[PDB]
Amino acid sequence: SMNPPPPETSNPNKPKRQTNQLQYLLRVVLKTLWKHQFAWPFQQPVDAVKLNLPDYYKIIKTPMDMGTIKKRLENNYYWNAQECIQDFNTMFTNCYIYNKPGDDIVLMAEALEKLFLQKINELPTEE
Ligand SMILES: Cc1cnc(Nc2ccc(C(=O)NC3CCN(C)CC3)c(F)c2)nc1Nc1ccc(Cl)c(NS(=O)(=O)C(C)(C)C)c1
Repeated sequence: SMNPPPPETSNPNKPKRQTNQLQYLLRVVLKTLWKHQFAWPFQQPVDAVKLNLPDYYKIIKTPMDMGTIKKRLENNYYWNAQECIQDFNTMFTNCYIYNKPGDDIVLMAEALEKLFLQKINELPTEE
């Protein structure tokens, strides 16, 4: 069962900004999670064909991954920090929705989420 196109990462007509909070989301939050030993399953859209998960995009209707987030941050795609924070939370939630408690993929997401929460706890006040 086929893969959908990836989430949008480019849109010239979308209003967008670089803010100090969005800079922190790239330089601290994304960079910290990306380098982690458990990042790799989350570094690109789920290939439900290669993984033989024909139900994946039937259950997960708002897919998100760090590859997409990375491109959005590098392209300054976002208007505000909350939009990016929502993408991270969608990614984590999607993992917990699709999978079973205690599964390896869930343990991996939980480790990344713990770090995510620690970093966003120190999100700087907007300049
Ligand atoms: C972001 C994300 C969210 N959820 C799931 N879930 C999921 C859940 C399950 C199967 C699975 O391999 N199911 C069976 C295996 C036996 N077959 C005969 C039928 C399919 C599956 F590959 C992925 N993956 C994600 N990404 C992801 C990307 C690459 C890989 Cl290689 C994996 N595989 S994983 O989860 O087994 C591992 C990381 C612990 C090795 C996962």
